[PDB]
Amino acid sequence: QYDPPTGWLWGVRPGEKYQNEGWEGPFFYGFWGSLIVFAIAYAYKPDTSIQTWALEEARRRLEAEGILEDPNPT
Amino acid sequence: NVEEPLGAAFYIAVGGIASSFVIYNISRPGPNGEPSSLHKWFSKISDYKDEWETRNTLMAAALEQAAHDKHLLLTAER
Amino acid sequence: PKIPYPKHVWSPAGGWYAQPANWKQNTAIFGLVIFGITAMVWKYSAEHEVRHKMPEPDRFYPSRYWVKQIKDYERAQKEK
Amino acid sequence: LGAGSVIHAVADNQDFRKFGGLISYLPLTYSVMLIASLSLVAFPFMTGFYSKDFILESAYGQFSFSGVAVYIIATIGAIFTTLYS
Amino acid sequence: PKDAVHLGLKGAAVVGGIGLLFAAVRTSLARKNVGPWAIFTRNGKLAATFAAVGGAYDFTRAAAANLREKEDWVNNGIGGLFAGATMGLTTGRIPRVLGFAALTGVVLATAEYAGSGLRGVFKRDVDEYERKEFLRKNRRRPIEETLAEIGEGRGIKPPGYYERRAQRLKEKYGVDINPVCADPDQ
Amino acid sequence: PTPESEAFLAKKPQVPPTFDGVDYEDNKRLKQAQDAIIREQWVQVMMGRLVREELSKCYYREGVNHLEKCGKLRERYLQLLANAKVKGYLFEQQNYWS
Amino acid sequence: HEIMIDTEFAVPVLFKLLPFIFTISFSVIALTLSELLSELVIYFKFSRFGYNIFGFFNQRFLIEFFYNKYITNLILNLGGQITKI
Amino acid sequence: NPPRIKRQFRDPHADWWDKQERRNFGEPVHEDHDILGMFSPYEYTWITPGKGLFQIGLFIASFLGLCYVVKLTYPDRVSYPREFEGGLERELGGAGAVRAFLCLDD
Amino acid sequence: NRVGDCFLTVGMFAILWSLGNLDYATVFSLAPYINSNVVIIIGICLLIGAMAKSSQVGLHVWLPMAMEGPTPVSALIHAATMVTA
Amino acid sequence: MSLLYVLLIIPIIGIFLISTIDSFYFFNVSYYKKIALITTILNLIVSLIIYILFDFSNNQFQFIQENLDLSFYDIYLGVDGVSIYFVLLTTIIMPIALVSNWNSITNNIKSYLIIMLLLETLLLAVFLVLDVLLFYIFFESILPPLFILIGLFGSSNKVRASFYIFLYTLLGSLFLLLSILTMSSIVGTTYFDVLLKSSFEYTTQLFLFFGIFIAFAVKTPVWGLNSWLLRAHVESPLGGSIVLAAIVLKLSLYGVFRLILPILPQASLNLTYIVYAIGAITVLYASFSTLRTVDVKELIAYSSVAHAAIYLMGVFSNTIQGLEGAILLGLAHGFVSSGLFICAGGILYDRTGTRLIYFFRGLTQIMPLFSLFFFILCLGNAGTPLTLNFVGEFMSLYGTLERLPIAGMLASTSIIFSAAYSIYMYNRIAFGGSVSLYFIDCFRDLTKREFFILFTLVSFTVILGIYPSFVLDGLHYNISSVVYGIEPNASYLT
Repeated sequence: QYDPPTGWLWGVRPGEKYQNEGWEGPFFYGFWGSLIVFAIAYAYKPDTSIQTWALEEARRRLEAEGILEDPNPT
Repeated sequence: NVEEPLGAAFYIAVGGIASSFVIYNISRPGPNGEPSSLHKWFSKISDYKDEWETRNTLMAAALEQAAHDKHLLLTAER
Repeated sequence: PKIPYPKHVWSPAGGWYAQPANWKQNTAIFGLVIFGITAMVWKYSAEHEVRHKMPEPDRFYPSRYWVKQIKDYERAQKEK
Repeated sequence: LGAGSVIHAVADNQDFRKFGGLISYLPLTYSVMLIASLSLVAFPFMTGFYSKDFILESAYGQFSFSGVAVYIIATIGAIFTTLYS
Repeated sequence: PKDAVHLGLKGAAVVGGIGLLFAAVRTSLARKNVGPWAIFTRNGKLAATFAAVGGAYDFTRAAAANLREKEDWVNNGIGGLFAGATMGLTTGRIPRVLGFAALTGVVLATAEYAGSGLRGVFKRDVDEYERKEFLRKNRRRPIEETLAEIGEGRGIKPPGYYERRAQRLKEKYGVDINPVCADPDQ
Repeated sequence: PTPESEAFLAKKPQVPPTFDGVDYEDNKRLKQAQDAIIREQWVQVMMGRLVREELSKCYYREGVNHLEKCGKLRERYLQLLANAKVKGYLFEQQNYWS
Repeated sequence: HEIMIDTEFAVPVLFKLLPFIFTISFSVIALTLSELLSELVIYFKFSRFGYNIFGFFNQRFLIEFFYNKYITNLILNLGGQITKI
Repeated sequence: NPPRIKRQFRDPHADWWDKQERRNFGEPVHEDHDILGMFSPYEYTWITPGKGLFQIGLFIASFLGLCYVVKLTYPDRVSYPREFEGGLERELGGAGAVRAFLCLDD
Repeated sequence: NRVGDCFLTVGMFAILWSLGNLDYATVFSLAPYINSNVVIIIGICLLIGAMAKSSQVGLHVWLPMAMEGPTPVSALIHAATMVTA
Repeated sequence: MSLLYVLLIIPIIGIFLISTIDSFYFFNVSYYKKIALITTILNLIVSLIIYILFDFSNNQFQFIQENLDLSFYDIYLGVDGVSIYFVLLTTIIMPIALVSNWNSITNNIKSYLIIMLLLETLLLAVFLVLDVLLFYIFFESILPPLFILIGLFGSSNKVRASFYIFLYTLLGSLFLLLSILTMSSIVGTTYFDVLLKSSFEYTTQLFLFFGIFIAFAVKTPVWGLNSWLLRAHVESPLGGSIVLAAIVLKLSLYGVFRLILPILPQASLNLTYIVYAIGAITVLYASFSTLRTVDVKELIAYSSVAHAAIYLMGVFSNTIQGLEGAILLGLAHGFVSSGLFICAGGILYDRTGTRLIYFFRGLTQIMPLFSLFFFILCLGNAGTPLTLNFVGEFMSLYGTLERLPIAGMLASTSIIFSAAYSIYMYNRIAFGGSVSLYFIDCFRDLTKREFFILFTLVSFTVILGIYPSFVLDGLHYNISSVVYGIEPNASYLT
């Protein structure tokens, strides 16, 4: 035999319900909400890292060698 | 025999994965075309082509000259 | 027998002998979620699995039916 | 896993000093643990035979001091493995 | 070459002369009359203490100079340690002999390296304006100045470093440097 | 060759990577010289990463015969490994040689 | 330093088949020294010499005993010196 | 400070306020109470380390004894080092890597 | 197992120092041409890390203690898979 | 107006609002906490917007504002790659620090909230100013609000703790001040752009190193100078204990990137063996003692001393990997350390009133969620992978090793010793018995507030440990400017 799952999440007994303390709206809609909105906006932030700039040049530098057959024969 | 709801955590985790799949697909710049309008807007607001170099160079010169004046005043012959 | 335990303790892994009355209905829901994203992992893998050798046409190789880097090769070789 | 069924059969005892005669009580358990024991000792023509015994031949096959030395070092290990088995 | 013994008495007399002064002042502030000659009865252990430090400081600071034949900040450190040490022996505690030796030696060493301006700081006798300007606008130094005094290596690999390394390794280990050709071709 | 995109026009250094003949009183020039020094170092290092990638592709392509068919990149990577390293602009900005 | 070809060819036949000989021989003896003779083990477990080597190997070469009092306890006592002194 | 003994050595079967810890409630504690309790390095009480070191040394003596015996009587190699055409020069990495056996000293 | 990972972590540090990466393709393609001494340094650290998880004669004490867990754990992790890492 | 001044003035508006509502309307103390919480989140919003406009490959300082009003002391703000992540971490931590102490602060709530909002403005000014005298002005300005915060809201030994932090910081700083003053005399200013192109004499660099290093050694803190941290991190309220271990400790790590590496290159290279001796001694000594610490708070606090030594050695590596991993380590540490203080000083202490590990045992039986997060938090403190702590630990150890092998080897014993005390503390509290028998009154598990601030902290340390490129990307170009060295064939090109 098995028992049904039990317990008081957040310590709220089955008779009662959870009571808001005052930090919930600011934390969920503000701090967490801003962090999510920041995440999607980060997906559109243009790339500004030194690698992707240097990969482009280094690609050309190795292209003018025996490595990395370039698309155009100039 | 109490029933168990799936619970908000189920939808937060599932919705997070589902939203990530949805957002990532629409974030691509296309096969080979120009980046979408939203990408262009982010570039436009954070343009700063030469804004900071001009402002920074003016500030260093202003504080170079300050230092020369301070040096001339405190090293003045008694 | 069965170990006594507090009924006031909430566990995410269930607790002590936790079997919900709807275990089957929720196992079905979670099994669909697992299958759903496993297929997504399957879709992503088939597109980015890179090989340097092509399997022989007469050989057992179930990868041939989904992975793109050799799926196009079979149709490309079917041109002469 | 075969031993695990032995501990489960008895009241979760794990001491040899409290077992014996269980062959008539655990016929499948004894048979599979006997098969597993012959492969561990490398009884000929069994799964474990083809693998471990070939390391011993390779050790002497390397015609060096260390190889022949550790063929001896491992042949006592083979002897005491049979004894615990 | 200085007379450590002749100097030591002078240092004891000067510092210990101040000891007689505080001994005489402590005598005058005594509530119970004890007599004029009590300066050397109970107050003697103050002037004797002070002259003991002065001789201990001056002799050791002079004696250390003759051992190395160079006058610098360090000579006052050793004299400070022995002046501090001798102030400890009056107390009678091994922690206190070292605690005072630490205090007096570091204080007296610090004022000689810095050249404490109590008697007056050094005179530049040069244009202060050009000393500031020269230090501020000197922005590139020849590489020989850094290399001779931070060394070569540890990420400081100037041009020609590898050839110098080959010669340096040859004289110390006697091995010709020649990395492999890492390629079947050529 | 691959044409430079608008990304590789804004950040492309307009000045040779040297501290020679530069007036440190010109803040813009000193910074541009500092930038150009850094970009050159980063390109040589990213040249290692790219070459490292064909050597990786060659290795799994050849297998047994990688020790005799992938040596062209092994020197090319090893040369870049022994030479390319981001070391900064600060040592050259303070010392001059030859 | 490949030894595959010599292992299959250079090793004498006796050495190749030796572990099988040593396994049958040492397994019947273990059966013979338990339910067939079975005193010799008890004689050995109470022989003064056999008592010590029984406890030397039961206690796992005494390695754990020396690990605790010379490594983990020493690390624990070093901490005590730093916290208190 | 009470005598410094691991709490391993108290009676498991005694009446304890904390049976798991083997301690009574008002019981005085040592300044090393943290590393004297039940959850702490076990104290092996088989033999003194002086004798313990001796017993390990005999095993080292036995192990070295077998080493000497094998060294005195171990067979010579049976086959000549395998000859390799060209010493596997190119396909073992060229002259910049180690080669195989080819007409060298034996 | 962290005492092994210390040497394992240091061994990877030696690989990054001498090669600039630690991908298998880059490490193994270049290995024949690398200094013999750094290979010894790298290999020793790999050996000490492998010694702990395969519970060899130095870092072995954790393995028999691992039997405190349930028996199925002892089969999957401490008999056939994790110790073989 | 610059967004950088918006960062500084928002918490001052909150101070003004909190102190003035009583006049505008017996206001409920719940409103001030909502004002204080909303103020910190608005500040995070500006920081997230600044980071999204930030350029990862620009050498000029960004988001500067023209002044043209030169006084003797002026405040100039700028942000580059190195300072931006320290700015984001202060803005991310401050809302959590307020929510952490939401119910525990019972008296002087205006005072507690006003000091925290003041500390946010002062701490952010440290990473934003563009002058070395400005840097010191704000590094030492936090002393009065921290002194009053500990004595007003601290524990039993609060007076001694508040005296220890102020006096050690004041003393170490006065040595830093004497060095900063000597530089201003030589160059005529301490503005970054002017001062960075100064090349001091080597002998001057040596005496400039000392004093600056004396200061940062007391604020790192290194072993033997760390008595203030154990007194003040433990006695401080949970919110102030979070700020002290997540942000205050990281001012000296960021101060090496402005005051030591770019202007004292030769001295740093020559005196590295002193630093690595202190750092390796610190790792060993700070680890053995925290094995024997019986205060759970003092044990979490003093493990920070052990991690602070690791990224202090990585900041003297002269290696782009060590320098970056040092920032990653100091960034990851401020996540795990914040969570552990919540677990110990907030969750255990508020339920039991005691910090003694003797009274705790087997809390997994009663608190499943606490053991879940407290285990991931102990894995982060032990530098387990899939955690940003591992990446910072791993990268700054490689730099330390590549700079001085033997010092990096000795420093690399923290893989063993940090795991030694993180799991020993875990197995004594969460495990190691059924439930402590000194608990005559059964406990409640994590509340929603306790669950969210912990879940947020383990989220940052895990996402950034699976994709550390979020921080590493904007950090690569600017740390390239703080390395000292050249190649024999990649320098002086013509």
